[PDB]
Amino acid sequence: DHINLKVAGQDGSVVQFKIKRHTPLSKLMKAYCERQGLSMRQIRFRFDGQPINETDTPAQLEMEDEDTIDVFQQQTG
Amino acid sequence: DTAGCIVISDSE
Repeated sequence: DHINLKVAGQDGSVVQFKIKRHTPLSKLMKAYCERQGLSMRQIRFRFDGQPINETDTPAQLEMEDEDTIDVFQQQTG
Repeated sequence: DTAGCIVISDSE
């Protein structure tokens, strides 16, 4: 089946991501970023307080249903 | 409030 992940915005908006455990989280970052209308290099994704790479998967990070991912912004100096 | 639903499919 699909694993329902959750994204918690810094404003309060909740985004539910319906993806599979074999499905790379890379598309997750891009999909959300596309909706924001910005470069993926401007934001940062964190899971369990650790930054996520473009080579990680839900089944690789031992993620479960309702797992929330944090989305921050990079410092512009 | 605001709720967003995104579904991504991967093909291999």
